[PDB]
Amino acid sequence: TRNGRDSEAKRLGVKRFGGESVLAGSIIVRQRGTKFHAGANVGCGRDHTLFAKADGKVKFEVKGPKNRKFISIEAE
Amino acid sequence: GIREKIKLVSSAGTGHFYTTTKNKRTKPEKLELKKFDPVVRQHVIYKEAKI
Amino acid sequence: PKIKTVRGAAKRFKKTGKGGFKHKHANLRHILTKKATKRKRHLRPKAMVSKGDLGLVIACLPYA
Amino acid sequence: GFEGGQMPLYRRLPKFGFTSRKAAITAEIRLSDLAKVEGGVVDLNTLKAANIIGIQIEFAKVILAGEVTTPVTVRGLRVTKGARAAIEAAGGKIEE
RNA sequence: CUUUAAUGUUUGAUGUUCUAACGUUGACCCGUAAUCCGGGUUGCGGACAGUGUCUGGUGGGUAGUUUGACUGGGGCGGUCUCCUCCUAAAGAGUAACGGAGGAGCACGAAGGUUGGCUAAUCCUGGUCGGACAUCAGGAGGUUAGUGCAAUGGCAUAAGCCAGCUUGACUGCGAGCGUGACGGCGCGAGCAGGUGCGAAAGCAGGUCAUAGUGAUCCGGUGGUUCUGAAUGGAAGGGCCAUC
RNA sequence: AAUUCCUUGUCGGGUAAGUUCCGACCUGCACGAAUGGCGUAAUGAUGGCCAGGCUGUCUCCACCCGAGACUCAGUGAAAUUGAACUCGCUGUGAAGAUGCAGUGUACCCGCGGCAAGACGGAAAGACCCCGUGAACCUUUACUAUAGCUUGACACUGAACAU
RNA sequence: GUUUAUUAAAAACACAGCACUGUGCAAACACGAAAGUGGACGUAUACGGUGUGACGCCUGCCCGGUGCCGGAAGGUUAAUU
RNA sequence: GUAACGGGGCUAAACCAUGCACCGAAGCUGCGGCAGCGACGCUUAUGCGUUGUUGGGUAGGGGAGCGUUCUGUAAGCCUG
RNA sequence: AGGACCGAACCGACUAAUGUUGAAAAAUUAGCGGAUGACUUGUGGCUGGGGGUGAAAGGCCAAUCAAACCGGGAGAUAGCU
RNA sequence: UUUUGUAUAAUGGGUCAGCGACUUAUAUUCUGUAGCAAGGUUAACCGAAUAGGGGAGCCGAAGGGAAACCGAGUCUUAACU
Ligand SMILES: [Mg+2]
Ligand SMILES: [Mg+2]
Ligand SMILES: [Mg+2]
Ligand SMILES: [Mg+2]
Ligand SMILES: [Mg+2]
Ligand SMILES: [Mg+2]
Ligand SMILES: [Mg+2]
Ligand SMILES: [Mg+2]
Ligand SMILES: [Mg+2]
Ligand SMILES: [Mg+2]
Ligand SMILES: [Mg+2]
Ligand SMILES: [Mg+2]
Ligand SMILES: [Mg+2]
Ligand SMILES: [Mg+2]
Ligand SMILES: [Mg+2]
Ligand SMILES: [Mg+2]
Ligand SMILES: [Mg+2]
Ligand SMILES: [Mg+2]
Ligand SMILES: [Mg+2]
Ligand SMILES: [Mg+2]
Ligand SMILES: [Mg+2]
Ligand SMILES: [Mg+2]
Ligand SMILES: [Mg+2]
Ligand SMILES: [Mg+2]
Ligand SMILES: [Mg+2]
Ligand SMILES: [Mg+2]
Ligand SMILES: [Mg+2]
Ligand SMILES: [Mg+2]
Ligand SMILES: [Mg+2]
Ligand SMILES: [Mg+2]
Ligand SMILES: [Mg+2]
Ligand SMILES: [Mg+2]
Ligand SMILES: [Mg+2]
Ligand SMILES: [Mg+2]
Ligand SMILES: [Mg+2]
Ligand SMILES: [Mg+2]
Ligand SMILES: [Mg+2]
Ligand SMILES: [Mg+2]
Ligand SMILES: [Mg+2]
Ligand SMILES: [Mg+2]
Ligand SMILES: [Mg+2]
Ligand SMILES: [Mg+2]
Ligand SMILES: [Mg+2]
Ligand SMILES: [Mg+2]
Repeated sequence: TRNGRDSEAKRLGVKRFGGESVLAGSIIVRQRGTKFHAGANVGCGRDHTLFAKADGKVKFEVKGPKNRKFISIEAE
Repeated sequence: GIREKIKLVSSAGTGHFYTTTKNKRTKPEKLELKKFDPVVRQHVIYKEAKI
Repeated sequence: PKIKTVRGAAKRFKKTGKGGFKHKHANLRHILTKKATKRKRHLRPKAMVSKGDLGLVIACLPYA
Repeated sequence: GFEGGQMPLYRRLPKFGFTSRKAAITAEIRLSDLAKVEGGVVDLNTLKAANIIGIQIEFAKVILAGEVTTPVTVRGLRVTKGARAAIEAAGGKIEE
């Protein structure tokens, strides 16, 4: 039947890019699935939000046999 | 919808109660679960009652 | 004549030490079973009135 | 308080608390107010006479606010932990 | 007393009658050379009728009003909140009566944990048995599955099974995201108590993102609060919840 | 059809030629019996149609008699008006130009005439939409209410039965 | 016959006639918080309301809905107690 | 009403290519002047002197003034 | 005899032209309908504003009536110009 | 004047002269300025009447908590890293 509907934009995406200094707890990426996976010092929330578990620099990296994206936190 | 609100009351004597829903048709038996009672500060058995 | 206070406003806001206003959170009156314990727990303590809303509150409470 | 029609902030938010009738007849005394009474004795009638507290005040507390230089006798007034130390240090006395 | 009849009394119910309240828009007398009124007589009615206060029904006769917005004018039709994808110009956000769909629930397990397991589809063979049921092998490699729309995820599975279970914990919360605001979301860690595991550990519901309703008023339970002379109490507050 | 959309229905009549009229048919979009049906003599400043007479209604206007218009004398208004040294054309431009551009034309000023234009004058569009405007009107909109109606108590008593 | 005095004179209104219906007289109905009055110094061959509209020939079927009239057994039901 | 180069006219006064001249604005420069904001000074009572820079503007905000009537200064001052 | 016929007065108002800063805030001229009747008219009386009166047109109620005029609430309110 | 935009053929004005629209009161906050300063200021009224008297009050030097209450802290919670 008729169209006309759409939902509110969920403001997902990368909140802190590579090199950015973050304090423990800071959301690095809001995503729907695990487009990025949690690496060293990075936690994964119930809505697959990746967050900092320790103060430091955001590091993006491709690891493993499945060539997956990982967000980690390097000490600064 | 076809699911009703029910209260789980503390057996510890304290007025404390948890609140949940129940499908009264499919599951007619009274719901029993061990839950934390913040008045006695211990895990006691809780039993279903009407909301 | 004396300015009259917005009596309903004076029943919801209270002036704090540094000039601000404290208020109770919305969404904790009824329909509480579906609401998560976490959500309800954060809604219990009083809160401060935001920057955008102080002008409105101050206009309603000239004797605050 | 009008916002164009949107439920105003003084309506979106819930009401809270109640007014204590006791608080209206309860006052607070600064240590700076003890020296201001004529007599070296601080009681409800003395402060009232010294215009420190109102006629209708039935209860008073001495708080650690300001300084106490002279020895004074506080009678029938509640005193805070800090104000007790302050009154006593200046050679004062605290009685019920 | 077992039970039954009948004379006295109390308040009811029902009927019949009475006169004295009350009605008379029958006749007469007087005030009075007056079709008003008043007093009187008489007849007819009569505790009815009627009126006051209260009460249910009826009541456009009268009255006050309401009777939405968006919109390639308006009206008709459609739409109004929420979720998913595209439009959207490789951060976020981004419009139209643009293109497509879905929600207003479900689940005490479909939740937690420990241990295990791995689809779709095609080819070959096989009682009934067929294009397709169940069985065996091979190819295949997640195209399956996910309670439901879409998109992103998912093998260390988030998919499927079992044992034990109640973390679908209570108090909090460094730090963040997202909002004009009200709000909404994510969160390691701390305290108390708990389940599972030998242990490291994991658990503050469900792969994630819809499944919703501010305030007021009122209800129920609890409560070191308040309690208009005082002690109580009513009512109010606070916590939980409808 | 005072009713029929399709529709100038079809057929007949009348006319040289008739979307109207008269007669008929029935396929009545959507007649119909006191919301009256179908007739009906008479009546009608009532609607439709035809004919004789009659004519300047018309072909197509002519002439003539009077009242204005025109000239002189006396009196003496009006609406309107930002300011005017107030032309045509094509184009431009709040998109329909005396006023802009280009070009053309035109010696200065009246009087009688005409109405193509000055989006001419008059009236803060009556259509249309809008305003959480107004009014009056309707009803099984909402809320009240007069009136009507019901019971209870009061004014309101007695006796006797069952 | 009447009508939109001032853009509508008509097919509109009225009309005699017909029907329905109310009304027993202190009538129904109407003006009046009332008193008083109209109806009527009339009395059902009268008076009010509604419709139809001389006259001729006539006026069929339907009571489900809405409105009205009648019914009292049961169900529900106010003040009051 | 020419009316589809603005016109005249043009065989370049059109088009393409290379080059040098010039014209051209309230832009830039020159000369003179005023003000806002800085800064620094011959040297501060808060002005002046230097000097860099700025100086289109509706709604709107800010700053500084003019003039009018009336009161005091004023039985003063001006004026037959 | 007759809401009978023709037709002046009288009552009306069907058509046309003129007039439309009029002679006139509804007329003039030529024609038109009624003209013993539900006729026409003088004087006086009565009915009053959600009220009257209406052979019904929302007509009329002192030159604009789907609610008269005057004064008051009153500087109603005007998210409009 | 209104507009995205007006020489506009959109509004308004025939012309001149005089008049014609952000006021006043009481609250309240902020800026400037003046007085006094952990204080500041009085209201009615009295009056010797712009003086002086009057400190009733109001604001400020204390907050936190719904409140009891505690107090440079307090609330939250059994307790807070
Ligand atoms: Mg509550
Ligand atoms: Mg005092
Ligand atoms: Mg009675
Ligand atoms: Mg009643
Ligand atoms: Mg009704
Ligand atoms: Mg009405
Ligand atoms: Mg009103
Ligand atoms: Mg609309
Ligand atoms: Mg993007
Ligand atoms: Mg982009
Ligand atoms: Mg699952
Ligand atoms: Mg495992
Ligand atoms: Mg096979
Ligand atoms: Mg163990
Ligand atoms: Mg008492
Ligand atoms: Mg008491
Ligand atoms: Mg015919
Ligand atoms: Mg002349
Ligand atoms: Mg012009
Ligand atoms: Mg015009
Ligand atoms: Mg207009
Ligand atoms: Mg006639
Ligand atoms: Mg007329
Ligand atoms: Mg006429
Ligand atoms: Mg009729
Ligand atoms: Mg019939
Ligand atoms: Mg009945
Ligand atoms: Mg040429
Ligand atoms: Mg060249
Ligand atoms: Mg320049
Ligand atoms: Mg410039
Ligand atoms: Mg006659
Ligand atoms: Mg005539
Ligand atoms: Mg005749
Ligand atoms: Mg005649
Ligand atoms: Mg008269
Ligand atoms: Mg009409
Ligand atoms: Mg008023
Ligand atoms: Mg006005
Ligand atoms: Mg426009
Ligand atoms: Mg221009
Ligand atoms: Mg103009
Ligand atoms: Mg004008
Ligand atoms: Mg002037």
